[PDB]
Amino acid sequence: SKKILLPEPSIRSVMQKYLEDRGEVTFEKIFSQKLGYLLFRDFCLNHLEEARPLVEFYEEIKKYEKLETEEERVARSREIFDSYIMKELLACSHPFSKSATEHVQGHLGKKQVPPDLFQPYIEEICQNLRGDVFQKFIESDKFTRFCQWKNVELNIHLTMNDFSVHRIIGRGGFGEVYGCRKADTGKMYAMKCLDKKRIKMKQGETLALNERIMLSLVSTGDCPFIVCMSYAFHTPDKLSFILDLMNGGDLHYHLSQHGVFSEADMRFYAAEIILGLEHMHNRFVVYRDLKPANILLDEHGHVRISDLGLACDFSKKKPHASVGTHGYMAPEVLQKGVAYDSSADWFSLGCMLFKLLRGHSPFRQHKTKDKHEIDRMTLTMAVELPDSFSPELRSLLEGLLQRDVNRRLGCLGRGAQEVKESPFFRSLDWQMVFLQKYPPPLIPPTKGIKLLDSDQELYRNFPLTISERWQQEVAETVFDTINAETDRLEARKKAKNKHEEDYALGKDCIMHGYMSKMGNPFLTQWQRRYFYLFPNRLEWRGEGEAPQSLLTMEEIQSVEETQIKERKCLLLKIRGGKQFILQCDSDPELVQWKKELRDAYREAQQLVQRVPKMKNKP
Amino acid sequence: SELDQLRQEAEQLKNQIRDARKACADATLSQITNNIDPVGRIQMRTRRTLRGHLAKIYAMHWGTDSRLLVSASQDGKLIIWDSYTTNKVHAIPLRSSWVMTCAYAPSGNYVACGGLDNICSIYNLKTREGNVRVSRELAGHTGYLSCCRFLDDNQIVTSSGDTTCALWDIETGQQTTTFTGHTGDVMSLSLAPDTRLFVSGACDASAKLWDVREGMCRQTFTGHESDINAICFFPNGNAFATGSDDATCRLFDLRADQELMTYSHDNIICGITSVSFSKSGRLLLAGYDDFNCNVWDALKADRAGVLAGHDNRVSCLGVTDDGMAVATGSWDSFLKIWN
Amino acid sequence: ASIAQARKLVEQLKMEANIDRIKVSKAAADLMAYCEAHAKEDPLLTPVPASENPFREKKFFS
Ligand SMILES: CC1=C(C(=O)Nc2ccc3[nH]ncc3c2)[C@H](c2ccc(F)c(C(=O)NCc3nccc4ccccc34)c2)NC(=O)N1
Ligand SMILES: [Mg+2]
Repeated sequence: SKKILLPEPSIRSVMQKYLEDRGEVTFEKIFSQKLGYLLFRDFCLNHLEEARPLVEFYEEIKKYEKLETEEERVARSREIFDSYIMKELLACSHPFSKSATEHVQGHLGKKQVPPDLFQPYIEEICQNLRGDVFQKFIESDKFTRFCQWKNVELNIHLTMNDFSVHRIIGRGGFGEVYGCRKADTGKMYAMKCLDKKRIKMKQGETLALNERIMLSLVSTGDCPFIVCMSYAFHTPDKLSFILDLMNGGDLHYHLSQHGVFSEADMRFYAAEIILGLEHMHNRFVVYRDLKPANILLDEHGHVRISDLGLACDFSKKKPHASVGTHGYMAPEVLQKGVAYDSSADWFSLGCMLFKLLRGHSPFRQHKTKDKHEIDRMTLTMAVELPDSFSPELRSLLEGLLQRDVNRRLGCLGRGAQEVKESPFFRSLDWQMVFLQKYPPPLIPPTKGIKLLDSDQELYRNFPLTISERWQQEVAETVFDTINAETDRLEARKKAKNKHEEDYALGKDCIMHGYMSKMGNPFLTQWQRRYFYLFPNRLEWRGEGEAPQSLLTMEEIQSVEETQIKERKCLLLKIRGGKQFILQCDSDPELVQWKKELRDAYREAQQLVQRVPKMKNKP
Repeated sequence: SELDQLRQEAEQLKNQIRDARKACADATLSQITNNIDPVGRIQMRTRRTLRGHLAKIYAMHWGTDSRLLVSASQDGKLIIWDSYTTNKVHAIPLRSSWVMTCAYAPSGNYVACGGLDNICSIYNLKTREGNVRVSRELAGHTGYLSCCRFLDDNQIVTSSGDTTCALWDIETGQQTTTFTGHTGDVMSLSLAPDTRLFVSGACDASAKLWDVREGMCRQTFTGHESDINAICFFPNGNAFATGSDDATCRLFDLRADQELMTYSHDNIICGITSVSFSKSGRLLLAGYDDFNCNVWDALKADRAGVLAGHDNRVSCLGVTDDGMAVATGSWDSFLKIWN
Repeated sequence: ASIAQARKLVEQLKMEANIDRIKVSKAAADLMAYCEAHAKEDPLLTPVPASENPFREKKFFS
């Protein structure tokens, strides 16, 4: 049941047209997808000796950009050069512009090895791989496999039933978060479940639809320091997000258990958080809610930023509204009709960090539980800081807690880069921060409301999948396995037909593939036949037989999408009042057959009309 | 001016050519045959059915051996049937779906077909391993192929919606001669029996007589009110019948250069789709668009018989070189044979 | 439209006008002639019984 099954290669006829229809079959579009790259790569190395060396090079180049030092580089760059550039010059089979080749040669003998040494080479490898080598790859059956995985992706519909749910590990006013495994591929995730009822009663439909859009904005790029989304979906009572799993609990809790943090410990958290902000801020997103309860730990102690409901997009219109958590919101935030951009988080970063050192927010003094007290203390009062702090730590907090935007560290035209080069962080090497290499300081262990179809329209375009995420999730688990198991199940059947002849070859067949027509509905009879669409007729067959039925384009009156058992079908209306219904094995199949049958009959009918012998004479 | 004299001359030449003919109208064929005995009723029954085509049948043609024939269908196939036994000697899947016509080379060795692909394709019937290769794809026409007939295994004459017909050297695929002249899509064509002449009927509501070897039009007969869907020589080579969309058939004599006889009734309004004489030329079989073939007495022009059977248009028919049987294709996806 | 077209057409019509026609009665007579001369060898006209007719009740073929 619960593992992935790939469709049969027959699916190639259909998907390839589905993609060609969308300009999705470029070299450029396929290379940039994890699964594509993988399949493409297999192809070149193992199946096509002409291009093996071209990719090997591409990769050997790739690894060289991760290499940490200049002594690791100059060492590697000679080897790479010696092995992939030089040797080929001597046999005159090095097809790359000499401007590229001497751009490298010049720097090697002059010992200057930045990570972008070989950047004109990448480019030119891609020019060499595009089109012609790419062509033999489409014709190759690695591209068959690509269409197979692609069909799965484009047919993802999730329900609560695709994951096994575990312990509740999060609570808020509007729902809760559970940990969970996705059966499909075995991956552990968080599942956030907002309840629509609790939403309507509390009027928060925006501040939830927002949280999703925002997670879309951010979840590409693989950030180690934000809690990201791989999927969203819903059921009638619940919205649901599949999120990165963080089972260390938040800082707001861990603060109380540990008590205040040292500067050194605090530095760590602040570091990660910065990078987390950076990512957001490049994608033109202000978080706004920044505080200890919105920062979670993983099992190892590393942290991430979570819950982007208040985060908004300044990419088009800046915000003016006073929306954040009292005690962390900046001055410019507080005053209505006063706009603000990324600037705002840096102030909050400030306040949060005071809080990890000190027990309380900087402005929450006198244990005050009243708001208008801090409102005013933050805007009016400049900020006073324990002389227990070191001075470079002051240098930082002073900069961050500037009430003036023009004087605030983080806001002065270089965004986060400034903050990172505060002297408070002088001891750190941020490549290592980002590879999470620094050891972390702490290592853990009623209603009477109704729901109108006016509200399901509210949550219409909510289901979503981040493709880059799905392909990764897959890539790092089952992809290699499943390709093997399939490779076997297909190699049985091809070896076994030895029925070999292929009916679509040598002809003018548009498209072919499986679908199940409907016999007697009352018997839930669905014959599953192989169909062939020709320009004037739609033939289909069972087994051990060439097509022995068909339906002509000229007798088709209309094609419509219709649900039967809420399981969406194609309904064709025939000339003599008759009806013909087909269910195809996936969303994109349906879409394509609906297009192609529509185009097919429309044209054929109009073409026939113009031929006396074939036309009708009423 | 230059054209207006040439238009003037064409008009006063048609008037002249009209009178040349009126000068030979001393008698009607009807008068001339008023004395001979009727043929009576002709009852013909369905000796065979040929099922196998999955869709409309558009054309058929007997092999000269009066046994084999080729059919061509909306189902994108040629079948060659053993008429005696209903046995598909060959199914032949085509490369375009849009076939409209087919022919059986008199030798038995090739068949030809074509349609909206605008090409006549020669299929070879027994090669090296007795497989069914395509031998040529006579491309040259710029409109749908409407009919085609082999002269022998080396030459073939086609007709087309490009308003022309043409002669081909199969060997080199060369369009040897072309017969411009018609002013409307050309529809059926028929080879004289000596094979140095042939006639063609078209949508300009004319038939034309052509000299194969000279590549010119000898004569032009007119007087149908609408498209001419089909055409066939009287066996002696001196006259031909045409069937039209206007619900009539018409016999034309070559030598008197004119119409001799009209075959029609008030009851019949549907158009004609195919024609063929019996062996002696006494019977004119025509296929209609109401699902009947009507049989006509050629010499008298009374309706002598009907071949009722098919449930949709009769697209095509032919009589066998020996005279034994009539074949008939339809839109109902069958051929049927009748004595 | 074109001068050379009008010309070719006229040449055709001349060609078509100068042929030797014959009295309708002659050609008609000649047809009726043919039709008798061969009514003997035409199976659809003179019904030739089942033994010689490859279709009727038969099954014995190459
Ligand atoms: C980070 C965090 C919570 C939380 O734990 N979230 C969370 C997210 C991803 C995770 N991955 N692994 C663990 C994990 C945990 C928790 C929490 C857990 C579940 C919830 F449903 C809500 C919640 O409903 N918050 C309020 C809220 N959420 C969404 C839309 C809203 C709209 C209007 C008003 C309030 C809204 C809050 N309370 C909180 O203060 N912050
Ligand atoms: Mg504001």
